[PDB]
Amino acid sequence: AMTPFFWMFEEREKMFEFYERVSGARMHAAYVRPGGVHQDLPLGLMDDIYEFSK
Amino acid sequence: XXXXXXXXXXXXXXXXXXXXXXXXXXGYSMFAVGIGALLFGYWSMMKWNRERRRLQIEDFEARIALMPL
Repeated sequence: AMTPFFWMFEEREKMFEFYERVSGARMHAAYVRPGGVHQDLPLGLMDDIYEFSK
Repeated sequence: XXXXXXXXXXXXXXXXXXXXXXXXXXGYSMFAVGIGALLFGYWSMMKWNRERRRLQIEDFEARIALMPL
């Protein structure tokens, strides 16, 4: 099947915009740490999560 | 003043909603159009073959008419 791969990877590439705005690299992040969470969510992201989920 | 990430839900995006539903076709109604197209198909086709018979006999008549050939 060719279509369901490319149908979701458009949406999946939008998902790494959340990762880039919350941490340095695209995929792997040193974000979750023994001290909880390394860095707080920026002001732009919290409005984007609701916009994505809709 | 402290500024942090604010919470917003608004519509909650609707948690698990069905989108798949029956459309256009019902069941018995599709057979009325399906077999209905077949019955219309044969009746239209066989009338042309009867019109072909008008040409057919007339074509073979040319051979009988031509004896100097």
